[PDB]
Amino acid sequence: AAAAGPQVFDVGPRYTNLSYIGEGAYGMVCSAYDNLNKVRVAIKKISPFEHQTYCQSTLREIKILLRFRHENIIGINDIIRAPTIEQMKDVYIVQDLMETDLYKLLKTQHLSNDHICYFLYQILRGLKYIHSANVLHRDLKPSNLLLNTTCDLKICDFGLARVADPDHDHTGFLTEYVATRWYRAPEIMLNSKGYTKSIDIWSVGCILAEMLSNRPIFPGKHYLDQLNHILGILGSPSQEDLNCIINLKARNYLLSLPHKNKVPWNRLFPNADSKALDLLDKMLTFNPHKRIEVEQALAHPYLEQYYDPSDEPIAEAPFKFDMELDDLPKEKLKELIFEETARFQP
Repeated sequence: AAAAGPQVFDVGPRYTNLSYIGEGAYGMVCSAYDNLNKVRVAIKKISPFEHQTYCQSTLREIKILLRFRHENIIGINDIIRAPTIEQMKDVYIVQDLMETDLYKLLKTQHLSNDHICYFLYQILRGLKYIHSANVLHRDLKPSNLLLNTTCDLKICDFGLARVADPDHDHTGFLTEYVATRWYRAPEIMLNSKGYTKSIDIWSVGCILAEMLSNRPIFPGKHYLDQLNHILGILGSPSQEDLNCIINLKARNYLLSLPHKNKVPWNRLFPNADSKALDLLDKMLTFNPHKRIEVEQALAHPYLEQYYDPSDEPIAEAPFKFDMELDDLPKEKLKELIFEETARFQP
């Protein structure tokens, strides 16, 4: 069994010429030469079976990525595991090799307006498909946007993804959340479990702002600081928007804060395209009910060079129902993972 910076990285007769590409979630990542297709590919070794949290993110992701087929969403090309559940200690996920991601790119490169527009287009194109499947990604951020050398973009990391559940979105004030702080919508801190599509649009608005300036727009250090960052730019919410918050504790918290006026987008982003800022405004709307939806965003004038609804496909087979993974033990998740990955066995 071949080794890499060991540790074991054994990917069978198909994948050769390994090179260690750092680490990721639950193990090591390498590129490899794929001998069937004669391309280099990315392979993630996943060892999740000791922790039920890792098992859930692994299963969730596999089920979703195997069902989805879209240009702007990373595919699973192959899955390598032992032929029996008993012998299966690890799973290897094979995906297209993408050179970089938007987090790495923004660390050193200024994007032209043309690049911002095309990246945003592809983010929203992929998101349209996801949302059309009744799925929420829930952790959109620059590092989950993979890029190649020709600017093709693909959304990755569906480990926190869920079937949309707007009827069950309500929760109390200061309910703990798992997804990445700087990209969390204000309602997550107030009254929302993040079970509606509007959570993802907020994250895209954060990403757009980050592309415009190469810095995160709302870099909170903790929970209420995240909200204070947001309120620092958007200003105090209107009485109408406060009235939509029925949660007394959340509403009263907002009423306790000193009044803040809106910081104009064109003062924050003086070099930005005006149409970009108009779209940004509509994505970073405080009230999630008033926030633009994915298809409206696609149709916004900023994206008019690319918008073509006939070439912005939707899912054939949406996930109608809640997957019921939260309430399943490690061992059971491992059995489902085995079944889900059977398709790739010779």
